[PDB]
Amino acid sequence: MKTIIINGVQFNTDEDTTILKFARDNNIDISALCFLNNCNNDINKCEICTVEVEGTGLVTACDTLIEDGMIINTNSDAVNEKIKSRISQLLDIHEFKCGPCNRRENCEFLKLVIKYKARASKPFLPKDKTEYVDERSKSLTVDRTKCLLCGRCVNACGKNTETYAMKFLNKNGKTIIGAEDEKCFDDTNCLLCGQCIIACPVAALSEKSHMDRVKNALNAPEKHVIVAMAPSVRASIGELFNMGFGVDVTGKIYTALRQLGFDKIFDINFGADMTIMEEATELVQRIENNGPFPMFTSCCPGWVRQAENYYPELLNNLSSAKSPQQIFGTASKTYYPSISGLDPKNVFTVTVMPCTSKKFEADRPQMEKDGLRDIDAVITTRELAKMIKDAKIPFAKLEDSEADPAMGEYSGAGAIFGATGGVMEAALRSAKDFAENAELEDIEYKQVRGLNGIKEAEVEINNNKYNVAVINGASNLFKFMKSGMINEKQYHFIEVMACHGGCVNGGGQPHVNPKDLEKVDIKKVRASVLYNQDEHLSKRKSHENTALVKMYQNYFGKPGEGRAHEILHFKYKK
Ligand code: SF4
Ligand code: SF4
Ligand code: SF4
Ligand code: SF4
Ligand code: FES
Repeated sequence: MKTIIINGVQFNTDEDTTILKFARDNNIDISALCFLNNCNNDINKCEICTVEVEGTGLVTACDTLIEDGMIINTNSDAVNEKIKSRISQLLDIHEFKCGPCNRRENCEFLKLVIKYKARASKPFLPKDKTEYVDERSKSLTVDRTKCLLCGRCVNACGKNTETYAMKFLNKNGKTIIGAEDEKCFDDTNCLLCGQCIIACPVAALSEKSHMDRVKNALNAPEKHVIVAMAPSVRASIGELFNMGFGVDVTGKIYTALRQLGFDKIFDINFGADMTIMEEATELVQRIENNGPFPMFTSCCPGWVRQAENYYPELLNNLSSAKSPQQIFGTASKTYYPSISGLDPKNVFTVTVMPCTSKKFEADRPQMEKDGLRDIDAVITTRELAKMIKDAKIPFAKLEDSEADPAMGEYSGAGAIFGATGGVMEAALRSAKDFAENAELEDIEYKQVRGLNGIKEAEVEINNNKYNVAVINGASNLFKFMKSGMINEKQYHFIEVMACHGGCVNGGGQPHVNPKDLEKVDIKKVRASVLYNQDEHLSKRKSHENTALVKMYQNYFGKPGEGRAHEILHFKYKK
């Protein structure tokens, strides 16, 4: 075995990890900053993980591997001053205004300021922040007075998407981060997925706020404000109210939304059953006569932008059904005004999403019908948590309430949408029933579920064999295509999500912090809430939702045709 004494404490091990990863497992904490996603900043490291090992001296723990004769120093003095110096040097390029900062109660730099008791030199107060700020994007915002240049957003974008859309740039003499040619992210190959925000330790990267759109709508006398939350929100916002991980808070969120002043409390899972209603019918129509194959999902805006910027020839193969957000939005300006006494231009639709790319989607020019936007505002999970906290709603102690039924009811098929393989499984439950005109008992497609990057399965429909694939994350779509895996058989239906794990690990989700992220498999525990909802729901197929059936029979007619085909669809030409 190898045998090391870190700070005079005895440890023998048959593990060949780094000093930082051995220490993380063994309670002895070493501080770190640029290390994340099994990588550090290769080009000018932050050196917060400095330790000293006798004989050699000061090394960076996040990438120095343990040796059998080591004696390592953490608390030390020469180590401790090398690190505190580094933090103070970052405060020289940091605007230290915690509160009103959106990262105040979970920062991880404020935490390294009070632990090492570091102070700037000259505190950094730019009189004009314009040059540092970029807010041209519909999904992402940058404030470089908070940027530590730790390279975490660049490495996270490369691992998670492989687009390398978040780059290190040379502006004048300085190094900044941003998009291709310091352009607005929307005008580049960027997917607006937000994984760079999730990797950022500070408030340098944030979602484009839609807080004032919601605010103004709630104070506006004539506006009827509709709110509907995504599948993933109920499996994750309780993390921000110190309730833990994998806690189902569906009922608390409906109550909280009533206390914020919303007029109707609906849900995007109703919209998810609507999308399956259209898309599963479209899949049956593509199986009747030979395609076009493959039909791809078109509900993830990060993926839609990936197939626009990188695979434009696939745009025709995408499902014409609108994403749950946008299909719900079209119906909230048409169906809901006809069952309530309202004029559609006084309805304002707000969604709560685990995603920043949803903001871009809602704001797309043609995502409207004669002046009325499908969706008027999209706030992330972190933004809903902010506005609950501002109102002082005692979230953890709220009584559970139910959604308003007409557009808030949902089946278990819609419920699993927030996990990778969720849309695939939900579409197959309805597509197999529609094509064979039966009510099938077996509905679990466990083989398309889970955290494997590329999952496939063979499905039998009408005693014929069909192949389906599930692409977990945008880096895996590039691997699927470039590998020629797409060509090893004829695929009939392919689900694609841009974020790894699915929407439960989207770019608008609660931050976690690495010394917690080490302990919890966050993609699995957030997803388990949703799968448990499906398993305990009596309706587990989209077409069985009672409020959905009332809407289609009384207002849209049959799926995939006539009126349903008119307004609940969107095709991308460009
Ligand atoms: S990013 Fe962190 S350290 Fe910087 S002002 Fe905000 S809360 Fe404070
Ligand atoms: S939003 Fe996604 S594709 Fe764009 S820079 Fe961030 S991680 Fe990269
Ligand atoms: S934007 Fe955030 S993650 Fe990216 S280099 Fe700056 S501080 Fe690091
Ligand atoms: S996987 Fe979900 S959270 Fe991620 S970009 Fe797509 S729609 Fe957004
Ligand atoms: S955490 Fe090790 S050099 Fe940055």
